[PDB]
Amino acid sequence: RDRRVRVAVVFGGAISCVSAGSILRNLDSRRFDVIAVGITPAGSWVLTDANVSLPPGAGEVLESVDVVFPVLHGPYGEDGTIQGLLELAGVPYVGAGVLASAVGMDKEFTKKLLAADGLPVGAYAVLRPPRSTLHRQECERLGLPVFVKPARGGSSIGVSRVSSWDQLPAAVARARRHDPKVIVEAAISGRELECGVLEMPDGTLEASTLGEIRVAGVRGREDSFYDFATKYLDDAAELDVPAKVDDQVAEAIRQLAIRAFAAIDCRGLARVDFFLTDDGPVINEINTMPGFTTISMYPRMWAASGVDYPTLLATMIETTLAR
Amino acid sequence: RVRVAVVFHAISCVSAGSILRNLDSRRFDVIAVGITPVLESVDVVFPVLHTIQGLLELAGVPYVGAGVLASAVGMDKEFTKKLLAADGLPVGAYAVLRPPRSTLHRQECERLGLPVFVKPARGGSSIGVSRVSSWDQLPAAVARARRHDPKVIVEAAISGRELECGVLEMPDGTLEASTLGEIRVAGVRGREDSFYDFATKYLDDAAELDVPAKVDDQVAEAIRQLAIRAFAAIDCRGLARVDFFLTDDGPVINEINTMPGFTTISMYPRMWAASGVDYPTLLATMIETTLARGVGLH
Repeated sequence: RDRRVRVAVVFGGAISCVSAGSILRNLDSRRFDVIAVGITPAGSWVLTDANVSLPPGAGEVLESVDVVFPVLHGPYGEDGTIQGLLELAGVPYVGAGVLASAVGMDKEFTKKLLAADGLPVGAYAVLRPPRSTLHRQECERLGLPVFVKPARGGSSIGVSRVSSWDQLPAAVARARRHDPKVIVEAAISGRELECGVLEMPDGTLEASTLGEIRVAGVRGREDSFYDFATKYLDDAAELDVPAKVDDQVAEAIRQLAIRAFAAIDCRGLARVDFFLTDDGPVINEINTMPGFTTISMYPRMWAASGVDYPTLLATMIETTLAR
Repeated sequence: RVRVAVVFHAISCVSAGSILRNLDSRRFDVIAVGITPVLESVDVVFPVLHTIQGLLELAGVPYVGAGVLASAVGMDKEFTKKLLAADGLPVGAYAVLRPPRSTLHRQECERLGLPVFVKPARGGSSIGVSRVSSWDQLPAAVARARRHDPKVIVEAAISGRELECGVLEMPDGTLEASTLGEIRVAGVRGREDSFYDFATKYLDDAAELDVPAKVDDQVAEAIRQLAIRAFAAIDCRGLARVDFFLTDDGPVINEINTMPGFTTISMYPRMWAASGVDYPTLLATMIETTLARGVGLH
């Protein structure tokens, strides 16, 4: 119709193509006028069968649409790069935004903001150069083992399981190869539960039914060493959606997810990664770039909550246009 | 000679002016820029305006100042109070309203008390701000603020003597706090309040300044220490002006400004001059420090 919202699904020339495919097939063509844009390795915007200084082809594409639906993923994982371009071009797009993503990308800032709002996070310390060592009081507070990680990074690169304090220095140097700022986290374990948060056009935040992942077979309990996304790629992962959990606890966790979203001033969407510990729920991650394949955890959780993919996608578009 | 570029609402033009005349020419090659009068050809940039940061970050060029996240935090009243309270620093009570919510919960009212100041969470503290002395006035105040920012902060009024402190990042990474500077508008001794932001009050003709502030030594020392911690609490770089109110219950932090005025008569340069650091030395130091750090993750 001559009234349909015009949408560009923009993705990188694998998961990104499959995600783009999933989005393309589930956008209601009665409602949206949709085109498909692949970004070449070199960074040119090339149109593909949908079934200031901007990149080659990007100018012409952007003027022809009202909203961009970007696939924030690349060969190395989550990739929010394009968000900055779109912010600069003044084009509305589905995404958490530059600022929330920068926050979400930094474990220190994320944990700081979460805790500031009274949300449960695992105990940890932060080491900046030259600091490669911890105070005795910090050691007692953290216990062992600790997981040493670059504050900013992905896919669990530069991450070490430290099992005696003597191992810390080497672990810090390893993490420091990737980020000068290094986080020493108390190990967290229990059941790993996900919750997807969705922002409605009026700002109302809705939380999905919980999804559970298990990748530790014999051990019976998950821990926070690997990130959820990495675990999700394990051939041995088992997912329960919905997760089999007390209704009261599920409700409490969903409320926490909502609060986590607000805590970092997120926009649009996020996946919140919880561990159900002996001492209760702990937030291990809030991820601002959830997956968009039809078998990704975010869409599955929402489907289990009664919200089909076409409705989910339409809502995200409606929310970003309202904003 | 280190090549330097100064980029620059209306106070940005003036600031940029002082900087040009004061950068030791024998030490630096300088290029002023709103536009001439790309590249590169420059080894450091001195931003005096405005995202501008993220752009320079994306350019891999070293620049003076807090930059991306820290800049965002200092501009966001909610983020500021969050992160400050995180490190155990004293801030005023507040509540935040995000759409679709406009009405405070009873527990928020309980904690806030009256009067409160309603403000857009972002931007200056001049536009869309209201003083609310009774709850029935709150809805209209929120509607006013929300015209300027969807996120609205409701703040307990803070009152007392207003004191500023400039933090400076040295090349070796140590942080130094300037002597205190006091400001007074309004008729009284205390009776300064957190309604308007420092910057606005600093432009008022009525404004009286004491630099150094006449304050007890133990109190001044503690405030300067709180200022260092505030700077670190938001992961700031290079410099900041921290705005305090000395209340009946002790100092309270109201603002961390990551882009203070840079005229020779601005508060930040004034505080440092009163601390034994003249304007030329201050600027050279800032350039020194930013060369020594980046670019890259920090």
